[PDB]
Amino acid sequence: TRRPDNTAFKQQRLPAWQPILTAGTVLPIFFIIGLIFIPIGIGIFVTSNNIREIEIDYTGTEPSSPCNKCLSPDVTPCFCTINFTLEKSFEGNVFMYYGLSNFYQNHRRYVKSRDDSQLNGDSSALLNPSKECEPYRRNEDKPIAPCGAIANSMFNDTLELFLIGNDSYPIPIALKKKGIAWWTDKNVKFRNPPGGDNLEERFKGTTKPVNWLKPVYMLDSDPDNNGFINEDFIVWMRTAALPTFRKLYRLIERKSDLHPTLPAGRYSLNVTYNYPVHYFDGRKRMILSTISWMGGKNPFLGIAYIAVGSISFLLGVVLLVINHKYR
Amino acid sequence: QPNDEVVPYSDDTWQVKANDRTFIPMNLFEQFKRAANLYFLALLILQAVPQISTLAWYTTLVPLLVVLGVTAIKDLVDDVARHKMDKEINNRTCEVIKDGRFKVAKWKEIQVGDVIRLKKNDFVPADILLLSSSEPNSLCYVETAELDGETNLKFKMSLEITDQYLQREDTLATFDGFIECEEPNNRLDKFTGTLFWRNTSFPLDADKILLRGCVIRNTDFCHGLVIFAGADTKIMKNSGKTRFKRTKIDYLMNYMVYTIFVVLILLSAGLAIGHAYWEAQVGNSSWYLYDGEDDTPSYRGFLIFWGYIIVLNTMVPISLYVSVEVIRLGQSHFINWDLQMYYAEKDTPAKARTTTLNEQLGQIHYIFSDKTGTLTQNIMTFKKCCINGQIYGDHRDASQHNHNKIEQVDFSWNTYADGKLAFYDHYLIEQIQSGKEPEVRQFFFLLAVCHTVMVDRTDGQLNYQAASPDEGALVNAARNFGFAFLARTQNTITISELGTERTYNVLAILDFNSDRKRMSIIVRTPEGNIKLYCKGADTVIYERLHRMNPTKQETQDALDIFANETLRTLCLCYKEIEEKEFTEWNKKFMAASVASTNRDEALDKVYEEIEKDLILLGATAIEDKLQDGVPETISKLAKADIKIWVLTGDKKETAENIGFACELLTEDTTICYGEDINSLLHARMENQRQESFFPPGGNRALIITGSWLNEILLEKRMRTQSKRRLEAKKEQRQKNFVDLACECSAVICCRVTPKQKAMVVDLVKRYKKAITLAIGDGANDVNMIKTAHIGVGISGQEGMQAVMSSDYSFAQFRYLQRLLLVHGRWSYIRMCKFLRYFFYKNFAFTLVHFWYSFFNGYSAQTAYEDWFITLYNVLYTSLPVLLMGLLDQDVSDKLSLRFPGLYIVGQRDLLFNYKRFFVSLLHGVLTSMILFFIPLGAYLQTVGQDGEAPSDYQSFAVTIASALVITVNFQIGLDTSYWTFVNAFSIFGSIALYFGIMFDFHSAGIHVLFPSAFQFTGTASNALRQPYIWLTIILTVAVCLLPVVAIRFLSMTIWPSESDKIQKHRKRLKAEEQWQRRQQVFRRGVSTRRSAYAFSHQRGYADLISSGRSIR
Ligand SMILES: *[C@@H]1O[C@H](CO)[C@@H](O[C@@H]2O[C@H](CO)[C@@H](O[C@@H]3O[C@H](CO)[C@@H](O)[C@H](O)[C@@H]3O)[C@H](O)[C@H]2NC(C)=O)[C@H](O)[C@H]1NC(C)=O
Ligand SMILES: CC(C)CCC[C@@H](C)[C@H]1CC[C@H]2[C@@H]3CC=C4C[C@@H](OC(=O)CCC(=O)O)CC[C@]4(C)[C@H]3CC[C@]12C
Ligand SMILES: CC(C)CCC[C@@H](C)[C@H]1CC[C@H]2[C@@H]3CC=C4C[C@@H](OC(=O)CCC(=O)O)CC[C@]4(C)[C@H]3CC[C@]12C
Ligand SMILES: CC(C)CCC[C@@H](C)[C@H]1CC[C@H]2[C@@H]3CC=C4C[C@@H](OC(=O)CCC(=O)O)CC[C@]4(C)[C@H]3CC[C@]12C
Ligand SMILES: CC(C)CCC[C@@H](C)[C@H]1CC[C@H]2[C@@H]3CC=C4C[C@@H](OC(=O)CCC(=O)O)CC[C@]4(C)[C@H]3CC[C@]12C
Ligand SMILES: *[C@@H]1O[C@H](CO)[C@@H](O)[C@H](O)[C@H]1NC(C)=O
Ligand SMILES: *[C@@H]1O[C@H](CO)[C@@H](O)[C@H](O)[C@H]1NC(C)=O
Ligand code: BEF
Ligand SMILES: [Mg+2]
Repeated sequence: TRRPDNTAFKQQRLPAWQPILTAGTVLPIFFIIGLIFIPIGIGIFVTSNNIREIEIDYTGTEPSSPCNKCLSPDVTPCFCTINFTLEKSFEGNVFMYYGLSNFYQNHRRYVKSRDDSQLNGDSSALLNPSKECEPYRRNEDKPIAPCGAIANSMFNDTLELFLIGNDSYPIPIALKKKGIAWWTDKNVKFRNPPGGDNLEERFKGTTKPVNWLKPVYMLDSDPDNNGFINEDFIVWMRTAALPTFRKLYRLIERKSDLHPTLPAGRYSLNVTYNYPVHYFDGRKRMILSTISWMGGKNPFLGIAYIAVGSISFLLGVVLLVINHKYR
Repeated sequence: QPNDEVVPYSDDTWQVKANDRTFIPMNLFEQFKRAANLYFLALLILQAVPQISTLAWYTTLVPLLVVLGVTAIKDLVDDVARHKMDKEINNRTCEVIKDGRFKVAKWKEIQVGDVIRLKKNDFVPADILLLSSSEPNSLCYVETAELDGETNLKFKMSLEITDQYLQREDTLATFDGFIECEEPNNRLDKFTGTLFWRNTSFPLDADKILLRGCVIRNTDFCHGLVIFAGADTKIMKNSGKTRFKRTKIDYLMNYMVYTIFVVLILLSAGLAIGHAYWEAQVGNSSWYLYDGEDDTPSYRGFLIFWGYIIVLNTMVPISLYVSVEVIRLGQSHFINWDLQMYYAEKDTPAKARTTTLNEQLGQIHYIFSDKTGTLTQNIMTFKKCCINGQIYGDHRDASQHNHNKIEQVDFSWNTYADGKLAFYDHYLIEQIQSGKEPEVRQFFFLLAVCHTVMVDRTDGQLNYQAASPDEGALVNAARNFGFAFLARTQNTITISELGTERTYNVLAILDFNSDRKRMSIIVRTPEGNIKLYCKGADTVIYERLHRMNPTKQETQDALDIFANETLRTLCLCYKEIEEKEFTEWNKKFMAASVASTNRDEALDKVYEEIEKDLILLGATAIEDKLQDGVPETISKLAKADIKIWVLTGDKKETAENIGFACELLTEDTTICYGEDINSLLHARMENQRQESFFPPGGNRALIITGSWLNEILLEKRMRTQSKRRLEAKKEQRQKNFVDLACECSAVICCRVTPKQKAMVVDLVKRYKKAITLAIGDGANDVNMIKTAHIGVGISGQEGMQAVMSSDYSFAQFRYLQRLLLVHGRWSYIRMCKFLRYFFYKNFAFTLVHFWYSFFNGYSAQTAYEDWFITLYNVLYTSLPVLLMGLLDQDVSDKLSLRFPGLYIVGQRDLLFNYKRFFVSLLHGVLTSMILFFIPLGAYLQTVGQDGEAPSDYQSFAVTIASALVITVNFQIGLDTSYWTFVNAFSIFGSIALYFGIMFDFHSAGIHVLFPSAFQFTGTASNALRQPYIWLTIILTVAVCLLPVVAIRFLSMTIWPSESDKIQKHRKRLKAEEQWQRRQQVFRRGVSTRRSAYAFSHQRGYADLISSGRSIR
């Protein structure tokens, strides 16, 4: 038994601040929030309105469309063609996406059907894949190189664009198939199996996924864009978050000439229908969009910011009135 | 029938021969008792199964191991502290005969049947059969202020056989005697037995047995034989059974956890039917969701019921109990370190020896307090007097009053005087010195003659050994005023009057007993005159006054004033006896002094016969000192709506006097004794054979003796019917008494045994559903310290009986101001804030999975990273709430003692009901709703759609996690009202730690080491650099936080609480008038309105002195 130490902490006296929510301390934050949210909402809405985007739905589910014949494709190669128009020419880089609707890529039974060890370029995992991708682990007697339900359910559809010029002869449009995936994904997350120089001998003793028409070898002729580093494969493997999603497909680079990248006029879409989604009321779309210097076309954020700013201002006014009436 | 002078022990063979004598159980206890740990282990077992697992095995262990480690560490620290307290408070020793001669030995090395020796002021270790003592006839005086609240000294005597043969250790060592006595029991007044020695049998009696709580005084040494020991002692059998104490909030928390269990079960079942239907409709058509398992939709729903249970397990907290325990430990250590609760004189800091009963200090409804040693210092002094109708003792100088600021009279003129008596009155000194008024000296001569104290002059210092505090005080006052009682013998007294030593000749001593209420003495002066001097209660002396007494009215006024000042009053008288009358009365007295068959009644009648015509002298006032700041504490705790009851084992006069001196009772209060309460209860029972017993506007108090308490509570086959009807009647009577008692301003219980104190506390607890506190010292207060919700022991003294079983132990009654109005109130507020925020932030984190279920086929897919779920409850939202629960204050302590009315906030369960729980749950539900649905709306459209487009599952997860963390760590800041630097540091550092750890997990190196564990590689770097993501996060945080601010401001502005009002005007508060005693209540109309008589003494000492037993 002795005298306790006299210290700020022990004696329950530590230097501190006492923030009483005085009526002159809460109204300012309401008004500041309103005045800073309204202009941001206006700017975002204005930027979103000034973006030219065209979405073409080519699922062919409803009749009287020039792709319904591919809902019962007796012959494997089924070709459709969609005619559309661009009233106002685009400018700058243009992005081409393929989008799927009512496609649950966030299902738990589907998200886990993956082997990140095999996709990392591991000799031990290349054979004897992980047990998580059990339904598509081995085909008959050999491992499946991209095991899992994620790899098998991969977009099997080729899309091409043509411009109807004044000569009545379709003009092809070059589409870049590189630089459409995260740098880390292509350079760190995904890598080919180690050893050798020819991809043929690298995947020795491993078959193709049961659904893939051709093995991992012939995904691309370039030796820097085939294997597990294929960008059309990386883009798909990055599972979406909601039933409806858009995955980047191609980049159309702005021509060095002053002419628009996609001059206004008439265009034809050449789609090789191979991916079936009509069984479960899914839909397939092709989206052409232009680049923004603030993100992209997001009207929701602008409208929400406008509404929240207005509500904050109104709340500030009402709270001021109540404070005056009960002062 | 009921007696007001005896405690009712009744209404509540042993053979003795002389000299013929660490981690596994804590883990098991926490697992079994705490259902949460078993629940988490079951979740682990479920996660083991692969067919149902939806989360990795890391999730439930990584936090659970931390919980186990923290709990084990706290348990080890508590065990160490308890073992310390026990070791460093159990240091007591005594002399024992275990070898050829006496040896020192601790109280634990005592065996029934081993002789021992005790010294002055040495607590008795166990029940003893007194065998010998240094005093003549082997007498021994014992103070039992802790066995019962009696401040006078009792006397014990031993057998004549053991007195004349066991005077030396030589015979004690060879002592060999048999004893056969009753088995151990809880009856402290009687003891029946027999001692066989020297081939002869001798009966025993209570007057030969010293109990454990007794303290030996006025006796150099005392040799005895241990009869009982350990828990068999008569005072240890009066200790109730220790019980496990749980706060009122613990049961609320248990009901809360059960409700969360039910809610989780319902949500899991609903989502299970949802998934079953989805699989039936859309699951089979989806050709990409093929798993090769032939499971029907119903089987899938049943299987995923457990998956959703696992996913939503986090709804029930995993770190709730560790946080609560740390909070309570910190608050208890704050109580220990308190410097205002530190008694410098005895050097006794406060102590919180139980670290689990903290918030309950903020919910007290009743306090039950001992009187002797708790509300008093066991010190009383002679304050004022009245002589010939003149009141002496008030401040004065010289012979006429001049000013209040007067010095202290010097007693240099006296020879025996010392500094014990502090008297500020000069007129008395001049009156005595001059001698112009002989009755002034006669007054003090009476004070120095009528006593029955003893005098010891071993060192020539003239020490006074008094068996009654009142007699000691009066004799000291007389000695300081020149009349010193020097020596006594069988037939003489040798008082020295103003330096002249006159040896009188005592002729008779007329003894004191509770019924007689007075003492007297007949003595012959040296000249030859015979005079009788008496002193006693005013009531019994004003019926025997001679016809002629001019000073009667003036002395009556003086007595009224003394009673008004809360002092113990006695009246003094004398008379002259003629030779013939004296000889006749002496013949009759000697006739009545030999008849031992009915000696008491004959002596009483002889005493009555002589005290007929008495001449008054005046009155004396003795103040019984209270502990400093007792009335102030009582008034403050009364302003906080806390009712103080006094449960004392002391006589009725002392209890009433202290009640008046503590301001508990006043002139307005009407006092009801046992008989009035019994009559009221009988009338109410007859009426019933609700309405208030008294009019609401009145003021009343209760003074109930122990015997009357038993009488009014009825505590003084067809058999089953009789038992049930009797029990029902007893229950009705107890409820009626409780209702009547709780309707009155104050209640005082006197002459009550420890079992009765426990009975009253239990009755209040049961029939009023009130939180009770018990404060006291000694051994008789242990039972009510173990029965009440909170028990406090007054430490600092040599008696450490009540402190052993207490919960909190400080040294003075005053500190109760800070235990309740600062520590308890703050603890309650902090615990309520902690619980509210904790449930809010735990519910706001798990409902995101429920909301997401609608957009993933109800497939139990987590919306967070596999490792965020692990560390959320440990790293990101753990420190700030603990810090707010340890360092939060609404108003300063100096401003919380000044406004006791704040206490009621915790007294009615307002800060956390069972309704605030559902409000917090709704808040969490809305917060999760916003946190999920704003990012969802942002992600449906474009979100930075280019080559580096974070619009996938992982970007969604990191966005929601960031918004959640920011929102929660800003809500915690909104809650806090005491923004210490550490509070802000933790609030702003939890988020920084989250970001750092996230960027660490989303790193190339850790992925390279092992990629299976981490799948979110590179998501943070490529997802938090987009302006749209940050705008989404800011919008979510703003939407989550603005309505809370608006609602808080509106509630404060329209319905402000007491703390709000105090804080708003805190700057202008300067008026603080210290509590002052109500100076004057003098009135006219009644000659006497209360008899303030009070005397503490026991019959028998006059018998000892008249004979040679007490003379050495
Ligand atoms: C991918 O492209 C292919 C064709 O370009 C289509 O998917 C799958 O194509 C294979 C044939 O290459 C179909 O094989 C099936 O094999 C079993 C026996 O191995 C047989 O019993 C079946 O009747 C069928 O022949 C496979 O069914 C087919 N997947 C379907 C129809 O869902 C499709 O265009 C694209 N699909 C995917 C998932 O990438
Ligand atoms: C700040 C606190 C006190 C109020 C928080 C309420 C807001 C979260 C609510 C109020 C108005 C709501 C908005 C009302 C209207 C819309 C338009 C709606 O968009 C449409 O469907 C219309 C078509 C189009 O997007 O162009 C998207 C939801 C949104 C932004 C709502 C988002 C949520 C808002 C901002
Ligand atoms: C106990 C109280 C607190 C309710 C809490 C649980 C609810 C969230 C559960 C109970 C019943 C469940 C519903 C049971 C059945 C269905 C059918 C289910 O199947 C479909 O209609 C969608 C399939 C399709 O889109 O074709 C959709 C979810 C739903 C409404 C469930 C949604 C979640 C509900 C409302
Ligand atoms: C707090 C007050 C002011 C607003 C209370 C309104 C809520 C009850 C509303 C607001 C958002 C609504 C939710 C908006 C979206 C959905 C998804 C909806 O399911 C679908 O639309 C189909 C899912 C699929 O595509 O499979 C089920 C109802 C639910 C949960 C709604 C439940 C009712 C909610 C929570
Ligand atoms: C003041 C606060 C405490 C009250 C609660 C506010 C809610 C009513 C707000 C918060 C989030 C809002 C949701 C935010 C996002 C959406 C998605 C939005 O859908 C779309 O943007 C796409 C519409 C389409 O293309 O079909 C529909 C409104 C909704 C459900 C909003 C409904 C209103 C919500 C639930
Ligand atoms: C598009 O227009 C050309 C013009 O000749 C026509 O041949 C072709 O069939 C059209 N394709 C459609 C409508 O899908
Ligand atoms: C592109 O469309 C034209 C339309 O005539 C035709 O060559 C074919 O359908 C498509 N190309 C290929 C290679 O099939
Ligand atoms: F110490 Be109490 F007066 F029993
Ligand atoms: Mg006591």
